Amino acid sequence: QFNPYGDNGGTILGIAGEDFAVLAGDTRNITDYSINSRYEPKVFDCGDNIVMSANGFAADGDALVKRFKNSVKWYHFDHNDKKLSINSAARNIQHLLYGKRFFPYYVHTIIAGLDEDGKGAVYSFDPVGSYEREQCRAGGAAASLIMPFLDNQVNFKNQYEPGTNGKVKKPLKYLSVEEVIKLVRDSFTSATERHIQVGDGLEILIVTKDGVRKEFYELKRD
Amino acid sequence: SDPSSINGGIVVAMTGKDCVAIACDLRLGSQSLGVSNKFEKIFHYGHVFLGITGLATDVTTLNEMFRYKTNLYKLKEERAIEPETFTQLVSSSLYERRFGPYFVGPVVAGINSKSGKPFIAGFDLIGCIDEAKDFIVSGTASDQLFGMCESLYEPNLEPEDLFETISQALLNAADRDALSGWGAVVYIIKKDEVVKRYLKMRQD
Amino acid sequence: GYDRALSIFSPDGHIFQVEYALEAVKRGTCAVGVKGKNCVVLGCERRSTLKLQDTRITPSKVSKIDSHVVLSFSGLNADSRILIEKARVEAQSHRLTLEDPVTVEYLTRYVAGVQQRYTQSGGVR
Amino acid sequence: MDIILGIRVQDSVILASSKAVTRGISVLKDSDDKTRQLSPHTLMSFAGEAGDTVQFAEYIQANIQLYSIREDYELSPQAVSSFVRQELAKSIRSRRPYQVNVLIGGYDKKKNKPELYQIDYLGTKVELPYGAHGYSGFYTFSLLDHHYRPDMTTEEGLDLLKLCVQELEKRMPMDFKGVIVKIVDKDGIRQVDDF
Amino acid sequence: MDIILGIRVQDSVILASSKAVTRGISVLKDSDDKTRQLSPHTLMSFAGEAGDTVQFAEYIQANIQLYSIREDYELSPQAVSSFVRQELAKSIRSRRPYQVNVLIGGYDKKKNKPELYQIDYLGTKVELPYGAHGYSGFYTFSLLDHHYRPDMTTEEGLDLLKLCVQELEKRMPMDFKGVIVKIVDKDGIRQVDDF
Amino acid sequence: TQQPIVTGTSVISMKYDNGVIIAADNLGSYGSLLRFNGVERLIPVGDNTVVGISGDISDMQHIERLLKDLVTENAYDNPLADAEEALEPSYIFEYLATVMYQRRSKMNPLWNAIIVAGVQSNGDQFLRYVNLLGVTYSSPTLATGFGAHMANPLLRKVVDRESDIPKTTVQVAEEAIVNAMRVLYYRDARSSRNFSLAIIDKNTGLTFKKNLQVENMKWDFAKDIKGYGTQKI
Amino acid sequence: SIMAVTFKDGVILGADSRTTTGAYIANRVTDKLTRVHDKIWCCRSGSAADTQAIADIVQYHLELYTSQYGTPSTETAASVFKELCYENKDNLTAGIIVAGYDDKNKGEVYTIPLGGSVHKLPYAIAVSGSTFIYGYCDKNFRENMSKEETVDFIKHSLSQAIKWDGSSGGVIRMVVLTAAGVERLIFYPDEYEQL
Amino acid sequence: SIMAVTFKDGVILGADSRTTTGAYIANRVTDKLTRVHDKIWCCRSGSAADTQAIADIVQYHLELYTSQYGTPSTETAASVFKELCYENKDNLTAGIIVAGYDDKNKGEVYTIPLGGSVHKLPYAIAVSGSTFIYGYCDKNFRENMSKEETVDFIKHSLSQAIKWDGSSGGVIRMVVLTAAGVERLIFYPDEYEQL
Amino acid sequence: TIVGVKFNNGVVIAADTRSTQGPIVADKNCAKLHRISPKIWCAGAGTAADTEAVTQLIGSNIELHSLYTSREPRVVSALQMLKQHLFKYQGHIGAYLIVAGVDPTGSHLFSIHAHGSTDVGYYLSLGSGSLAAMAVLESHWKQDLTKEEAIKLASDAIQAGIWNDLGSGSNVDVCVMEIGKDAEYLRNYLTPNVREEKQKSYKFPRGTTAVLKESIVNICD
Amino acid sequence: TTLAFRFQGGIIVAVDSRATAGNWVASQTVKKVIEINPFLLGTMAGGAADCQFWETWLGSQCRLHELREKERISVAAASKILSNLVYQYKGAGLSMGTMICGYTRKEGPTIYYVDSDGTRLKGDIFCVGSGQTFAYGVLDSNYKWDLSVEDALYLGKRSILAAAHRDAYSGGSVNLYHVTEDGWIYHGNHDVGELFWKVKEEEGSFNNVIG
Ligand SMILES: [Cl-]
Ligand SMILES: [Cl-]
Ligand SMILES: [Mg+2]
Ligand SMILES: [Mg+2]
Ligand SMILES: [Mg+2]
Repeated sequence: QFNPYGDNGGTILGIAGEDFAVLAGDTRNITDYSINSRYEPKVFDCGDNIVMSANGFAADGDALVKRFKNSVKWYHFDHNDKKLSINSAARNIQHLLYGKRFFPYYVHTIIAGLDEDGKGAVYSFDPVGSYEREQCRAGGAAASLIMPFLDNQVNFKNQYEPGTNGKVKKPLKYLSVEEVIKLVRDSFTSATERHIQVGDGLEILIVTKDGVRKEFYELKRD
Repeated sequence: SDPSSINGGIVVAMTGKDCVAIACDLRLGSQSLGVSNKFEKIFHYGHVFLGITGLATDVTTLNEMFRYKTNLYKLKEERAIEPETFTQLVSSSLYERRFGPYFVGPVVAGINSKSGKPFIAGFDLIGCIDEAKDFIVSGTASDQLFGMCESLYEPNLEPEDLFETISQALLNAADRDALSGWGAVVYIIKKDEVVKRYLKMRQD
Repeated sequence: GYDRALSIFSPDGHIFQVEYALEAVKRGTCAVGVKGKNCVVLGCERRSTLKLQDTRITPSKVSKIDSHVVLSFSGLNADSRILIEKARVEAQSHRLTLEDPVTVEYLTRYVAGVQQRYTQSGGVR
Repeated sequence: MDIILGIRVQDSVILASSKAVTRGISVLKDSDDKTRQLSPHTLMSFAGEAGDTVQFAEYIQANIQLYSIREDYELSPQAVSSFVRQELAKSIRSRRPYQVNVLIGGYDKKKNKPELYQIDYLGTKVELPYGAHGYSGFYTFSLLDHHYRPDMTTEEGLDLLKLCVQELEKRMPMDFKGVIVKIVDKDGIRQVDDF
Repeated sequence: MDIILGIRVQDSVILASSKAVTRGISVLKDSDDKTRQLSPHTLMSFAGEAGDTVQFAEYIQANIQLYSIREDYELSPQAVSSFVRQELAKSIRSRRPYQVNVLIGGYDKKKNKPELYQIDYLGTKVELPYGAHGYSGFYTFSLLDHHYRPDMTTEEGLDLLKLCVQELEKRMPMDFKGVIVKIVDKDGIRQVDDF
Repeated sequence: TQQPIVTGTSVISMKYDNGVIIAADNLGSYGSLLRFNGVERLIPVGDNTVVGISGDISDMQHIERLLKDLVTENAYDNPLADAEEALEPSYIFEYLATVMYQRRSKMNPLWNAIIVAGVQSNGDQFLRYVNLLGVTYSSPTLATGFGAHMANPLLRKVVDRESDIPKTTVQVAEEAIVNAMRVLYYRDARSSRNFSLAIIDKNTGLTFKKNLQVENMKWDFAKDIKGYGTQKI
Repeated sequence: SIMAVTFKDGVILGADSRTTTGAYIANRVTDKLTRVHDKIWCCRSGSAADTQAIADIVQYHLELYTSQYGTPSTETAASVFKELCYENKDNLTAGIIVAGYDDKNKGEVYTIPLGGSVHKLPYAIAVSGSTFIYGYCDKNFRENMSKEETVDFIKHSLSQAIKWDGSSGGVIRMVVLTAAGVERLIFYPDEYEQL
Repeated sequence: SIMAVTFKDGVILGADSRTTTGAYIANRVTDKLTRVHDKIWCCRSGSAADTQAIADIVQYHLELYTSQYGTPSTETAASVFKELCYENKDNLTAGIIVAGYDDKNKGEVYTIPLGGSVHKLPYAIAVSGSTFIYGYCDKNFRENMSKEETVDFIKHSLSQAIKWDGSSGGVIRMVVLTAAGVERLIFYPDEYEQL
Repeated sequence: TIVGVKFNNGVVIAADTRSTQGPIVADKNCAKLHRISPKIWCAGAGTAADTEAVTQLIGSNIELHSLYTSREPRVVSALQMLKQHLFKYQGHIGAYLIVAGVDPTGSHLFSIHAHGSTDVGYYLSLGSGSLAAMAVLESHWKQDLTKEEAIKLASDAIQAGIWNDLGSGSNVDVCVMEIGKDAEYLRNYLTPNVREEKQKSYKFPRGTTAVLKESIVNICD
Repeated sequence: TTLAFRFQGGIIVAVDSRATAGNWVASQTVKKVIEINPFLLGTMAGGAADCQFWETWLGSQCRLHELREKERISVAAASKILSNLVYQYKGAGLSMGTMICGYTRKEGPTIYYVDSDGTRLKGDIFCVGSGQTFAYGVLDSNYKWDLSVEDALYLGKRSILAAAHRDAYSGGSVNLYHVTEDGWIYHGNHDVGELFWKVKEEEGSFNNVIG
């Protein structure tokens, strides 16, 4: 019987700073034990300082990004070129996803940008459109490898203040863009070593008030 | 009805400078229900430490079995078994049940009393040996532990540092697994002393 | 289906079909409503040109919509039955979904809505 | 939704309906009333698939209340039961059938006679001196075939019902958390406050 | 065979076991004792597949009674629990496994300490201050986590058990027809006559 | 929902400095490996695009007609149909990609793997893949079915990354493709000796080669192989 | 595709060189012609594992037979093949053609198909999934043919089968069994394709 | 077994006369050669019901075509067959060979196999379960053959298919399409068996 | 990815060093090259426990056979013993092996399927990377290869698997068995996948982890 | 784990914040209380998307009622809008366990249980989710109608904590709400990690856990 779904592998990672946000993804596209492409981007500038990635089944991911980019275009037409706030984009994507509740998009969706106070924002969605704003989220094949590391190094979970008998927690604080990109690069090199579907290349899209900048880094090709 | 993920739990082992560390969570559950917060998964036969994740009845049974086999080894050989030899014994004993296997993920940790060389190894349920310089992981949060270990680990850590690394590797992995946690124990193993520390972690 | 726009605007900005409907009402037997301090009374005229009538079975001029609301009318008797039926159905529909009987204002607003819809729907007077 | 009983005595109909609502391994409620008043002298008890029961009961209630207003007349219990049967008989060859079983207890003011109707989810209607749905009938039908007498009073009928409930509380595996009892006579519908 | 509870207090172990035996839709018995005395200071409660439960319990009882005669010595609760676990651990890879879950409550006369062991049908043994098998744990463990205190007396432990049984009688779908309670202390095994 | 009856095997392609190469054998495989010959699985659309199709032949012939239909439609009321407003590989691919995905979403897929090989108006090489699930990806080397497993590894030795494309000549790329086709003949039971190869070059246009045969095959060593282990004769 | 043809001087055994897993050619230079004795050979079709296991056992039986009773008949070799195939038909998927030369009986051909039956024929041919053809150009085969004729006949027959198969392919291997001895022939695609 | 062969003067269509339900021959004198137009005929394989329904619809389309646009090409007839077979492939199991004669194009042969694809060939043969052979004696068939040659070629090919296939049997029917007109040939078993 | 390549005076076998459970890499440097006998080596694919166990059992029985016969063991003996064992278990022991060696008869290269079938070849490949490896072998293999040519061809075939197959990766292991010489086992012959320097050090300040209790474990008698 | 119970001081609503995919803990920061309007609250249990989407849609339907009737919707009416919606989708695979909790002058403090099978129940106490049994054990044992607001808030918090501990699929943090005549009041987010040890120390409970 025809199976309409497939797994194109890949893994994505969103991190929100004070006055910036990053959305990273590997550039490897796979089916089973074959490599389709060593460089197939799945992190996209959608306009209005919103970056998006729909990781999982590439066909459903391409379809959703295409439909959201189109949603941004028609928001401009219908509301006098008003800027689509990240919170408004997030609600719109819930409706796109829940629209196909009984034939879902097999993707884990992450969008990144700045909120209306200029502070770094990351929203993560399930396949059927439940979403929530977080300072930190990994998605796709190697999410289980990356996410506990981010809990430890971003949110300082299970770290206590030396000498305080484990009574005083290590204080939360915003990381610089330089410190965040280090954690992203180390997150992906680590995931590349231990997950066969992760490797080839890492593409990071950084979102500030100045706009959307790109950085590319090689990963192991085995 | 997947035996390896009914009771849940995790083991991780790491090598340092002239030392090894092995750690486990204390949870035993019946799927969603937490039953015991005092279920240790690390046993020692002389100076050789064995962690076992998987079906708890087989964890208990294999402990009782390897105690039996190492007790007889010591009486006949007139010396405590070494990690390298014990690894081969675990492998032999698991593959003997090839077509009716124990649903377990055992981890060997210890220092060779002669050479002083730190040693760790892991096995699948039918006894394929994974010998590793860096670290070994097992259990329901193995994916989580692989991610933590592969990023946190660096070679030739001192005992006091290695403790922090393995502790943080386990705690943060267990907190992202529903069937792991409810307390943790870390064994720091030097050539001729072994410290055992109970970690404070979230009880959910 | 029959689509023709029967209720349309005239050069002077009047809708004649709606205004000719008011003429049908003016022809109808008189109906009066007086509300007191702790009651409302509905008085209704019955033309006396009809003798040998069976007052037992003849449709009464005042209709219960629910146990607490009543509707009287002036105009085409046959037309009144369609509004009363729709109103009675909406009264039971409100109880079923809101778990409360209609307010008098709500039942009025519904009936008025039906009357309005028939002033800018094709094929209907 | 498990136990619904009915006894027709000389001058009234008695409906007993279990109070327990169980979802998974927890008893959510112990005071649930599995009955709707269709008209002042007609009561319907119901049991079956969750949601469907109340949705069906309220739908019937609305249609009978609509008929009462339109005709300024109370539909006979026989007429109400025939309407309810036809709705269930439509349901069974629907895309998604109503899985609801009902007892209709009514006093016919024209005949001055109490009437009890038993209709299953297929639309299988039957008029009975006493009735039940599901597993409750397994223990009460034979108990009633012995103790039931046609000229019984309401007090006699309540004592015979107590004997049925006691037998159910002894031999049935579930705790149905007792029964709400409602009497339907010439004066209308009243609830027995203590049982 | 459904509800088996155990609480280890300061100086004793309390086992509470449901009295109901249900086959199909009828409750065959309401006075069933789901326990066997293994030795004068060791009691085992059991629940699971019909037949297997009693057959397993009596088999264990015979083997411990045999050891007692042979050595003129009472095997420790730890030793009895280890023996029972090994029998269940054999069973699970048998042609037809015993589907039996057990609590072993004992007073160790050497240590002067009460001990409670929980073993499931797979041979999964655990030592606990309080334990249960099947769906019992889901309601009672939250209560015990909250009200249980390690230096409690037997009276305190019985009151805490009443609170568990009351919660089960409220939120459980089946009527388990109350519990038989047995205390295991230094003086041996006695049954609480009224609960 | 359907099951493919008669199918075409792997389509292989790669980019070189001045264009792209695409090739496909001329065989239609039946049910239990049974063979049939005479099937062209390379569809030239205009003089700047070749479409290589694998999978169900019936669905391939439907797609062939859509592409012929598309060219006709583009010419309608288009003075610049043979110039600026001529069909591009990117347009043809996106049409096909759209069709494949909406067919899979209606649960009535076209049981094919498609590679669109062409040169854009600005001279940029175009190579992209779409299949019955509507999954799309691009790479310096693209192959379908067996080709993905056996041809890609050989082609990736010539062009492992984007930076290798300018260094790769048409002589090198054609050799690599022709060698890869022989390997597929050796090891694929649904392959044939006869194949078609198409070159789209920005400078020299589209070159279409038909009735090509696999040559310089190694079989001589087979005489030395006797039995399955212990047999000496 | 495998066939064995009896001619004037003896018998010839021919086959293709292709082994497949799904559509992947595992071996393109397979030797499907197997020696069970000096002048008793067989063609293997079906499971590679099953045919090898059987061919190895038959070779053992004929080696032991030769030690005790001297050179065995082709009929004896066929009987041993059948016995293994028939008795283990449930667990086996092997189709075998047995060809041998005696100085008394000259060339003989026996086929053991999937059933585990034995048939003695002048020639035999199997294509696709161990499928023996009864006719296969009966007017194209005559009794007492020549070596070159026989080689030409088998070469043509197998080439046609490889043209329409996919299972069959690679080189054509032949073994000629005569009084003179054993000859091994091989035909590469470029020779046999142009026919 | 059905085949169509193009020759110098036109095209000849050939088929067997056997229809089977399981192993029972429902019709032993079946006419598998069907007229969709004066000089456009087809050979039917697969479902008898499906092929008849399709052949009847195609005949309707070509009759309507002829009324409006005059005599249709063999290619047009093939296209109509394909359209029905391709669009209804899910619900259909029909394999068709289309043979037609034009004064412009002479003899043409088109095959629509189970897929619903169209192929134009010099000749086509389908045997067993609508299985079309690709080579089928490629050196036995030459272009611009004589009528006697072509009748002999098809007679031999079909007779060999009937020898090994149980699905095929009875008489051999042929239809000769040329400028001269339509000729119907029949060959009885006694003639064609001795080949 | 495992390959066998025959040359003038011997045979060479090579393998990758990646072990996987599902999509996770369990071992980044595991050894898939097994010693059945000093000059008979085995490459294993499929169930890792099965390939190790079947290689050690036959290796043990071959050693005992060698002692009994007072002869260097033959590859055909290892082949015959392996195939009969694997056939007995009807593919339930998931071992796919390339068996190569030198013995008094000469140099031999064989493959064994889990169901008990064996083949003979000048070049062979097995595992998930077999098609990637076989493509390189079919492109570059020639008759009368030298040892240096054979090692290069074998390591190139493994490299094809490492890069293009997700099941294969890390380093390349080679074993060279030449007639009249000791078999040379080149563990980590190539290491083209070295982890790059980490951007940051995740060494924690001591006392970072909260500790409930400490105790000294007695491991002595 | 979600609970809502009625007492002298109004309604207490307490929920956990854990979301899981199989054994994977997806999030510990999920908001399982939708705020609908200042006198209406909705809990969330079952499919995260199903609850979040349809309860956000219920807030829109409730806003429209108040625009049209110039009056806040009754808990009864609001609960029936949601129950009537899910009944339309019955058999399609929607998974929802939820409580609509609010105060209106005409109804008083009201709690309605609504699920995806179409069940709509009015009650004083409800517990919904995988951890409902653990919550019920604590609530039922210490529930009094005449509980003080401070004690009621603690009991709700304590009951979620009990469920968070024993249930594998419940945890993260506790979110507390109090509903009165003046509307709902947020009583903060309590991380289970810190809360557990405080409760154990102060209450002297959780003796099963290694001190
Ligand atoms: Cl073979
Ligand atoms: Cl017919
Ligand atoms: Mg990798
Ligand atoms: Mg946890
Ligand atoms: Mg247990």
